[PDB]
Amino acid sequence: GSLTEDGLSYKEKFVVRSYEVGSNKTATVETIANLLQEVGCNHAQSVGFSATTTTMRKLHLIWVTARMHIEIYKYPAWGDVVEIETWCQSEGRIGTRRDWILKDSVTGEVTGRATSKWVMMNQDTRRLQKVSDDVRDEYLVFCPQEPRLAFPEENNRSLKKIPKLEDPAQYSMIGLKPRRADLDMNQHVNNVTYIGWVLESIPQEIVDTHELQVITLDYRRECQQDDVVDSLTTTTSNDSQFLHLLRLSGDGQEINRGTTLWRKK
Amino acid sequence: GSLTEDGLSYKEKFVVRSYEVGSNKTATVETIANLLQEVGCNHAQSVGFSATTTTMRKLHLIWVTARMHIEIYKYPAWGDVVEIETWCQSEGRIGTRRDWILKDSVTGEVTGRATSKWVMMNQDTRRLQKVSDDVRDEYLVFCPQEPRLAFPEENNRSLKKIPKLEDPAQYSMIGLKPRRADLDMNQHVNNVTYIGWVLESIPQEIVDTHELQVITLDYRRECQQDDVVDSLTTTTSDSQFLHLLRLSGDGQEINRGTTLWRKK
Ligand SMILES: CC(=O)NCCc1ccc(S(N)(=O)=O)cc1
Ligand SMILES: CC(=O)NCCc1ccc(S(N)(=O)=O)cc1
Repeated sequence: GSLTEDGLSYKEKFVVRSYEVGSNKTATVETIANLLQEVGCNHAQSVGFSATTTTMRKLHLIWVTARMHIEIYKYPAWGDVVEIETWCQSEGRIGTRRDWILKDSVTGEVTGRATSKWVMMNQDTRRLQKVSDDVRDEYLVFCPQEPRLAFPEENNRSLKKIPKLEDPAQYSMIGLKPRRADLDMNQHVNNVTYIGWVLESIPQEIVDTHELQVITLDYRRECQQDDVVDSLTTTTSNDSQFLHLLRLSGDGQEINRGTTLWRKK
Repeated sequence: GSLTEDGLSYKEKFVVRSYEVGSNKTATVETIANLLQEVGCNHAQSVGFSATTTTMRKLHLIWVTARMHIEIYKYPAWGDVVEIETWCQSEGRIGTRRDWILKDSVTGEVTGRATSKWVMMNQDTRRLQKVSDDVRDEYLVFCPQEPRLAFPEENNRSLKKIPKLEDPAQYSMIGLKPRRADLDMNQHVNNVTYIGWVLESIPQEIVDTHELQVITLDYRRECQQDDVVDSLTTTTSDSQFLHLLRLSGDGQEINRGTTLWRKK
């Protein structure tokens, strides 16, 4: 992988592995989400990090995911090479955004795109806060100054408000729990695990006859290593749409909400 | 990746990814096991299975894993490049073996080794059988003819008999179930999932103070997509453990194994 000429974005190529693909012999959406995290991490390393700015480490502040939106037009097949470009942007005092574009390395065509919103949190108290003047200054040195959006359209799916699923859910998968492979190097549940858990409550018949086109996830609370989760889904709709809710198995505390759009094969 | 000069083994390099490492910022044993499957698959593709031989497809025969043994001396760190070499061998009518050697790409030093035993099964009836002359002849064309072993030592850990854990287990993790990410492209539970489930019943304190050096797994029955599993572990001792995976309801054995851990 490498930073581009202007030093304001990063590109990396990945060969899709045998264990990374589903029944259609193309990369799962969780494989795509893991590749997005990996190219994001390689970009942060290339621009000097170990993207928590200098003032953030002094103030015990970290970035946490508020929303993730992914749209895939074609999933890369096993053995294919996919090129992913990523960049960051400051969104004033609200937070930051990381965007990605996925292309078929052979044709150069866009096969997918993604965007994520991140908010600042105190690592100790877990209290959210606005981005201060000093943090914005440090973050702006490796971002494009003019807006550069993976989803530019002035009425796009990535900015839609998601409602809370009301009981009873049409479908459910109960008693989901993370194992060590679902944790990251800091022993937190990896964000991609929540995508997998959301998808567990979609009927196998939809998965067999449809391809996932869009997924939007709204992160509300972090699942602990010893937590147990229920995944709920209700159909809202040649396209099928669903509303999703992840909540703790016991008290029902919301952890995530989202929506998915599927197109008939 | 590429076949070697003689066309009898295959090598591939992998850069360890951020999501592939554990709390020590080195690759987990499940990441290593997935890389072993991937280099094995690239080798099979390079030798013409673009490794079920021509006569196996006509007879509805497939290879299934009987045992997996992995020994790691050093886990590669996040961002490091690891080179893995793999090859296969016919073991008469018993079955076949796939072996692997892992090296640090910068130093050329051996950092790990693995070996796996495979037996022939009818895909429809699920009945096991001996390999047969025609299948051995077809398999021998891409294998070394003289023995080449990742574990040559005459009484090494990869060939030890594993006993059945007796109740009560010292530790347990119950109600484990596979999700779609644990399945392979044919909707079967990926073999690496069983390594993860075995490790779930090891106390977090051992994981925090020790590094896993050796794991041996004996595969007895396949876990279905809708099955639920219990993972049991008892200390037999470095720390050593005996493991058992069984179905949560009736207690049908699915796997048994052992692990050896070295103090950090
Ligand atoms: C007060 C408050 O909301 N704090 C943020 C806690 C917090 C919520 C969600 C996540 S995530 N992206 O892992 O789902 C992390 C931390
Ligand atoms: C009669 C008999 O044992 N048939 C083999 C069944 C069989 C057992 C185990 C596995 S594995 N490698 O997925 O754990 C697959 C198939």
